[PDB]
Amino acid sequence: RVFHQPESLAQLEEVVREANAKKARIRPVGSGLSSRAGMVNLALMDRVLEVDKERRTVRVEAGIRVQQLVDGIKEHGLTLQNFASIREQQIGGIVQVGAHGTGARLPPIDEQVISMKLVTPATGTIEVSKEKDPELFYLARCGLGGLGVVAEVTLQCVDRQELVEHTTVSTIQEIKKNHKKFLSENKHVKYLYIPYTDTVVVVTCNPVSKWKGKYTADEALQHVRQLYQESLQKYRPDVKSSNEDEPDINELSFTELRDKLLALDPLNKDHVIKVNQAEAEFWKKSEGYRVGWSDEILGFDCGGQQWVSETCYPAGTLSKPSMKDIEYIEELKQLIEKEHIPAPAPIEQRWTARSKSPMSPASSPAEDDIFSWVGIIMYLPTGDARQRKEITEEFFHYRRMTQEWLWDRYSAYEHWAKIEVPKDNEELAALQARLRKRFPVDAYNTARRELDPNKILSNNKLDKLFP
Repeated sequence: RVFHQPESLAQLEEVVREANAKKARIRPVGSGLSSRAGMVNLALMDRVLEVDKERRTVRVEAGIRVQQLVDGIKEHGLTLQNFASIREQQIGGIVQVGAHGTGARLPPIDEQVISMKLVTPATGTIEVSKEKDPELFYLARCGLGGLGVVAEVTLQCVDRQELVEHTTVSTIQEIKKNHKKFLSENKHVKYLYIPYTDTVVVVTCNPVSKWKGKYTADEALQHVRQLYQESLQKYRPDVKSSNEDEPDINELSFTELRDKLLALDPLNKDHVIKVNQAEAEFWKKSEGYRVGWSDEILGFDCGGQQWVSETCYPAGTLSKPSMKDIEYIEELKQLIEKEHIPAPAPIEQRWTARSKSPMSPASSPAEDDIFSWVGIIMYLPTGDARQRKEITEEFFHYRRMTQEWLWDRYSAYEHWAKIEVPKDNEELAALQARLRKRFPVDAYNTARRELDPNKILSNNKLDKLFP
């Protein structure tokens, strides 16, 4: 068991060079897709190197966390273009898996990278950009951590702006009439779908005007707090001798209440339907506006454990949306109800512009191509490993239904951070051929063999995805 924690680029280079001579194996921690290999952690390479206010760019070591980056460039009037799930991830790993936010004209995070430093086992450290080995630059931007350890990145930033977040409820039929307007006139937009109900939550975010500038929160949580009591008295009849066998349920957020509610019987579709109908009623009483800075409006703060499958599929152009992003959801909600899947809320739908990284699920040679990202979810309660196993079993069946009935039809490919390798060799061979028809696997494996001949930077997952 060897552990490495280099504090600088020079120490990381020494680690990789030392492991290449001994032909040993190293495993970067948070640098790509998730043993005898030595662990190399980049958490100490976390400093902002350069901040160009005039070009609105920042150069950072790749081990820095998103929140640390935002707080660093905040003093210079700059912020990040988009934010993915969790500000707790290192920037190098976020880019290497092609993470994304939402916004039909905003591209994924890997497209925000102007250049980077690649520490390769064979050729040392190389600097790549659109003018320095651009073929390798675009391949390695969303390189899944296989072409080398990303040590530094230069990011294109934008001005720090206050944003207005608007939350409304609607329906699929009303959304289909305003979809083209919704995607084109809003900087950020996402739809939150609630299985077994017709309620759709629409969230938009736009910069505040530098000129211009219903139900109480307790009123909206009332029916959720009492449905929990009716469930806490129905499923566990030997509990709730008072409200004192559990901390005060008031001052719990809706997200924490939903987690408590589902945990009482998460695999019963009848109970999940009741929870989802309570959620739809909560959002109906939660329309309104919020104002914050882009990082605190688009960032996510302390959720929980959950299974998520997110896929990326083309949705046409802003000038001519194919409307297949909505039709995918219509068929998905149909499958859930046909198969009685106990699917909780929300099914999250987001959009991005294209990426020029060929390994990105949103890659396209057409600059105006837009992509829809849809995530299905099931929540995992902390506690009994037995119930966590049965929820996991139900989730992989839930995921497999979308995979076998939807993905090939909509040209959908899974987010690299969420991709799961199948155990059956029949499904595994099909996945390898499918990825080979969408991404340049041959060019990818060729660069891997050249930059790492001794296979020091190799995962079981990468070797299974791209044989």
